[PDB]
Amino acid sequence: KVFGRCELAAAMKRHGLDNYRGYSLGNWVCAAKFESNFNTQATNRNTDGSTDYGILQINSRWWCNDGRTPGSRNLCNIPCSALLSSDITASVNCAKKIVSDGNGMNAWVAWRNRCKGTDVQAWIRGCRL
Repeated sequence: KVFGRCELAAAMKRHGLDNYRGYSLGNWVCAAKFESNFNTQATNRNTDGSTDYGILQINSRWWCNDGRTPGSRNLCNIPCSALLSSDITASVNCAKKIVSDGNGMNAWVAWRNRCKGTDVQAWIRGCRL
């Protein structure tokens, strides 16, 4: 499924994101743009087996299992694939352990480089939320 910025935004609302662990919605929406492109299908393999699924690039060495990444410890106890379907439940409910485990949204190489410290509100602007 590609979400729309605005439509993304409400979505993730809809779901507990906003504030959650004290990230702003915005944090979440620019995050999830630059990581995924609004597109929940998008998959991403790095060099160590490992791959990266869904709007919010969860990896498969710790968060979800996908049947080819051997290091795997299947910390949100969900298969990869779940990740990519055109409802965020997953992800977001998966996202929720990554973002509370220690590192915040820094655990996301992209927020950090492109969203951390910018005015992430300008994501949500124009949104009915």
